[PDB]
Amino acid sequence: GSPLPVLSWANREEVWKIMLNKEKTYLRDQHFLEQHPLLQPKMRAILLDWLMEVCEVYKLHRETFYLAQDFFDRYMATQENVVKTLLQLIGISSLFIAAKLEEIYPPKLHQFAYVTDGACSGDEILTMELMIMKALKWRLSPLTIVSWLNVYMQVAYLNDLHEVLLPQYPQQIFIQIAELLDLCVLDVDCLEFPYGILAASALYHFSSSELMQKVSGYQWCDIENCVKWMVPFAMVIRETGSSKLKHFRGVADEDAHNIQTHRDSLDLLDKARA
Amino acid sequence: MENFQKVEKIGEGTYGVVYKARNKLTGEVVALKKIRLDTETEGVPSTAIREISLLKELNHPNIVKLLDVIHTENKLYLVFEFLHQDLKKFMDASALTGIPLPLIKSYLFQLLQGLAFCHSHRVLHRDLKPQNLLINTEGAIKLADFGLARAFGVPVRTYTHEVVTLWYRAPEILLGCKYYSTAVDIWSLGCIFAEMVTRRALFPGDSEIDQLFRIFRTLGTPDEVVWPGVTSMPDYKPSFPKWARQDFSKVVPPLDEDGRSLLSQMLHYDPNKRISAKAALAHPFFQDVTKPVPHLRL
Ligand SMILES: C[C@@H](NC(=O)O[C@@H]1CC[C@H](c2cc(NC(=O)c3cnccn3)n[nH]2)C1)C1CC1
Repeated sequence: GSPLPVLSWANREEVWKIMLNKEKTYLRDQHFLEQHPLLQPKMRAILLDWLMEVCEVYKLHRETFYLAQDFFDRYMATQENVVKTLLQLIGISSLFIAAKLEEIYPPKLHQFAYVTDGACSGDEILTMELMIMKALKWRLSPLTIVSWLNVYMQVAYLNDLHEVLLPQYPQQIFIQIAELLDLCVLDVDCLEFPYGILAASALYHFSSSELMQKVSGYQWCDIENCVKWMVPFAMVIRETGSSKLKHFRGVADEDAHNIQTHRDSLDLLDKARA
Repeated sequence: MENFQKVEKIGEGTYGVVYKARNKLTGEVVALKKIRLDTETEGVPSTAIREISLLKELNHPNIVKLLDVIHTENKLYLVFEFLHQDLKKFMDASALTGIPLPLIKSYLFQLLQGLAFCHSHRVLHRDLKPQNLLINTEGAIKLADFGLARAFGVPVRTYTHEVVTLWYRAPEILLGCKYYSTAVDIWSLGCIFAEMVTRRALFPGDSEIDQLFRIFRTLGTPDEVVWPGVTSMPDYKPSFPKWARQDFSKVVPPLDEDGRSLLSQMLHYDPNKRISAKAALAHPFFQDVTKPVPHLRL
């Protein structure tokens, strides 16, 4: 079912169905690392975690990080036999493409080379960005994990005016649910579940099945498998508590929740799988 | 890149040049947007990455098709469907005789169909002007040049300010609104609608303040009743002169009653009240061009 209200600018069922049909064009494979026998699932987590730190340093949006994550996973599904030293180049080039797509004033190319501490030249990044975009058939507009959370938070706080395009919801609980998703995205097994299911399951853990279904459209049976998998990650966040909303220099406070943050999530990811 | 023979240069922008080309085997003509990557310090331009990814998911009869993306010799070739004229030159060629009213209606109907498709796919065009609307020899008109376009989220966040060419720029942009979405494209289309009718630009300003005052002199100086929140906008001033709204029988003399009504709703000041592309298609101005489909109520 569709959780969107009536839309003045289109058939609500049409918009939602385009969004749903989008997730059929955009395939993911939780086992794509079997195409690269020399890689481990932990290397992906360390790379993604590094990209998250890079985003916070340059105050890049959460959407930019998750585009880079999605570009990375989908590009790997098209490739074979990749080694450790090529990972930092593929990641940072994914982030380069992502920043150019999403930021009003993205960082320059040499800054993306600068953060690799010289392991990636600007010319290497430009070569890699073309390889990535060509191998992805220039399909560079997925509905990221975090984009679904954005939808779910609007619907949860829909007034009677039913205005769905002007953002309105507490920034504090948004960044708390994003924190659970940032952890789960480090585990490659998350790709078993569609991005919209992943975001709805994180929201459920911070509220209820009734709110989850109201704002996501999915029934409890659709997300039960995801929720049971997210179980260890959710409790790790609960044991340590949730983070506070930050202020960023030069960032309007009504956009402050949209900036990617970084925390020591790798040790918390290790405090699971048991 | 071998079967294509460049035939004529047709355009030039910041990141590339557009050529008409012709396949020597099939006789098929296309438009080539060439991007020399050797000159680009930031790699593939953001505007090119955006346009390609957007158009690969926007397949519609009233949107100029992206056919192929070819990378060769430090260059990037975007291969497009070819159309032989833009609406700007068609309006100038028609300036003495006028575009016939059934053709204005058909062109506007098609433009609203293409815009409605963009908006349902959560894409803003943000640069609708007659030079970006292409026509063929079979009565079709199509949206083109998506280099300034942007996908919007549900809900949106703050996007690039001061978008849209000046004459077609909505008043909420000129007044510095923090958020915007689909209403900016409808305003541009309403400006273009009136321009087809009068063969003159509706609001030909030479600065941001001159543009806003040209709008005010025609549609009246807006206030809180007609546009809630207008007096709280960053570029609003209490010192704006008070002009009275002009009768549309003088703004668009040739337009009949249904046309005047549709134009008024496309030029509503309040972006929340401005008619949507989908609703405009249902307007009685097109009641003869289209018939409604039955609607399930479930
Ligand atoms: C320069 C263009 N920039 C752009 O981005 O256009 C897209 C890429 C190329 C596509 C295209 C252009 C075209 N023909 C003409 O423009 C033309 C031909 N003869 C006379 C007058 N005009 N057919 N198809 C769409 C703007 C017109 C939109």
